Amino acid sequence: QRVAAHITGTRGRSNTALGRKINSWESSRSGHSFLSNLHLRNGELVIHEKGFYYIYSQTYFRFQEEIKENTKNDKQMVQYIYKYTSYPDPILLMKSARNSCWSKDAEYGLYSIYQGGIFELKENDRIFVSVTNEHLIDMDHEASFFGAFLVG
Amino acid sequence: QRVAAHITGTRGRSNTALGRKINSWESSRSGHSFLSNLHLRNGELVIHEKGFYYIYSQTYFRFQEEIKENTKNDKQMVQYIYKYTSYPDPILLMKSARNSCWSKDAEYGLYSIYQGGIFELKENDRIFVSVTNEHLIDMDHEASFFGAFLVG
Amino acid sequence: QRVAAHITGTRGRSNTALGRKINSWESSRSGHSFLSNLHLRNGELVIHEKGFYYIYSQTYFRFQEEIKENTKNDKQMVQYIYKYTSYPDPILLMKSARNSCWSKDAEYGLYSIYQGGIFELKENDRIFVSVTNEHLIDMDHEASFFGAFLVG
Amino acid sequence: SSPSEGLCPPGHHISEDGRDCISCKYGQDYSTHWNDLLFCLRCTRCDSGEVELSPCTTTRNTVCQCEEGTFREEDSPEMCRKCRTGCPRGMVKVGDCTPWSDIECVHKES
Amino acid sequence: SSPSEGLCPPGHHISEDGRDCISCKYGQDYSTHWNDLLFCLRCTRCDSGEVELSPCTTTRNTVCQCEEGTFREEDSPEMCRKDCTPWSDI
Amino acid sequence: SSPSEGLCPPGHHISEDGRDCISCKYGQDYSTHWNDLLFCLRCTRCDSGEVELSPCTTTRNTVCQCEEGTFREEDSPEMCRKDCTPWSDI
Ligand SMILES: [Zn+2]
Repeated sequence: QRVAAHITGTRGRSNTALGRKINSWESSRSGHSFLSNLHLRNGELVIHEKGFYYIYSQTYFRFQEEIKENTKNDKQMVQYIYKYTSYPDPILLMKSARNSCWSKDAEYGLYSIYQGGIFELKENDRIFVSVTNEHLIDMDHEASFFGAFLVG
Repeated sequence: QRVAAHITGTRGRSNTALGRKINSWESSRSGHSFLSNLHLRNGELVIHEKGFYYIYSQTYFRFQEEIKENTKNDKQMVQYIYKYTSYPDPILLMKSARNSCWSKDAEYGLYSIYQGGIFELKENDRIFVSVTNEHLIDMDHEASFFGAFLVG
Repeated sequence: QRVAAHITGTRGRSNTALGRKINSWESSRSGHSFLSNLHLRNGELVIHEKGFYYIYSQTYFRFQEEIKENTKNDKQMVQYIYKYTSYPDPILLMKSARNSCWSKDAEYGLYSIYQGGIFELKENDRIFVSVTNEHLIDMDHEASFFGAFLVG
Repeated sequence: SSPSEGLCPPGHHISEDGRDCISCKYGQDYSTHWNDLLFCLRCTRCDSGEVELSPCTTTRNTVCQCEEGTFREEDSPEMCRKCRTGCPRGMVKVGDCTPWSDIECVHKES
Repeated sequence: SSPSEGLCPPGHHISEDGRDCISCKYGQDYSTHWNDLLFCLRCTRCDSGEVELSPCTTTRNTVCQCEEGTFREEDSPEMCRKDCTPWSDI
Repeated sequence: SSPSEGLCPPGHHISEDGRDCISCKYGQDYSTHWNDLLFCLRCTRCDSGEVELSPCTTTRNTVCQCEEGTFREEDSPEMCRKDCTPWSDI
């Protein structure tokens, strides 16, 4: 009867609308993701039950950059959590942002971005995660994830 | 009977105690913030029922920084979450802090800050957020919010 | 009957497996940390009831750095949150990382790291936080904490 | 003025009783399609690095644009960046600075 | 060890049962006001780069101040940023 | 296969009704000890700054090493950084 979910970035386990919608999340039960009274459909969590939902997402920006010459290197990593209600356009719920180091000596960067919040969603609503610089995201099942659960 | 609340900054939608306390949060019901069995008073969420509460807040520090002269440009962006219980002074619950890049080459900075945690609160206790460098806070409703919910 | 818990760093108040496990949390009840239907043991919350658990933790990396001589200075501040279940090895649940500024003028660093996610856990499963550069952590209770609570 | 199929026309939103459509407040909020929203969507207020090329209306958000000399592109829609003064050595300014693009260089052909 | 109208004097805290006023150990906790806290507010501790300028009294937290050479400020009360004074740059 | 007293051998994972023991998908998942996991832990996928010393098997996990010239370390396990070897710096 619980209503919650946490689905992770596939790709494998770690070593031992603006932006671009992330559609590679898992959609099946695993040892690190589940969907209880919610389901994934094209990278979007589909709500079944109306109510207040704490929604969250973590996205790992990990790059081993090289200072490119005739170009700017400043990076804006931003994670957007959108919703699709009975209205044509996607409505932004929250965004969290970072900027890489401006040091010409930067050799690489690791920027995990997490954010979460509660929003009232109606049945059939749909929520998803979007991001800039997706070619820099590390989708290991532990680095990046997405979930939501009922509250009240 | 659900107990929870998410209230966002006001200033408009985004393009398509220590430190100063934030008191310009939405209050009323809208499509991105609500109050359920809680209420706001001077930017402070006020408890109606006693219990465990997950409390969080995102504050977005965004500035188009220019390396000054007769001054130091290093900034300490910090977000504090306090409570007012039956005691004369404010009691800190959590603090999250980041620092700006030290690179004289830095042109701008984006540092979204999120933090959450569970604390026991009593009826009529009041929780609020306060931050340093408030003149750097971006108060569009998806960038900075504040909320909490029951959990036992 | 509430199943939740929030435990902070010891050391005191603030001015008014990969990595290295953190066991110095406070196993008691205080004015900032509690344990409800769960318990700490060696710095590991031990699960009594089985179910989905939202698990979070914040770790404050603070340091007043000086560009040392015979060593590189780039820092990878990372926070891991593992679990021990009926299986010999520890299994990472989440991880979040940051890299110290690369600027040669970086006088210091403030990097609070917060992360969280829901995970299915069974009776006697155990979870703990582990981190890189533990000598750089600030265990004041408002700065570094760890907690988890049932959902459903 | 009237809900056509429990749906309201642009610029308006529906009431909680689903009986009456209500006008968004100009320069305040809007809605650019038919809908069932209990509240209209808030307008965007341009920041100090922006210019209000067009104001908020009851059926259209405000179009804020980067100031002259700054650009915002696909992987950086959060903050206007500055246009390069010149080009990397050996290229040619195949393009000039615009609100959604930085200058454009490429190498010497002939 | 008796609450004058529910509150307890500064340097103590109420009891679960709500009967006696227990005091706050030295340099470990306190209460600088008439309270009814079931616990006494833990004491702050200075860290390298900070010099204890005043004991954490059982009724007054400890006061820490930047070492010599570094200062604080209202917008940077988290770290001691390198005439100079303990609250201002040169 | 089947479990002996609630556990499945390496290279397998127990079924949901606890009656059977299903195998780890080679090159996909694994499990190196007797277990009762519902899902073979996912193999680590090597990355562009790393090399495969050994592939993934149903009981052994991939082995990724920092490339020639780069190295890792307890405190810096997230990224390979520039005598030197894959685990210590000059
Ligand atoms: Zn930097």
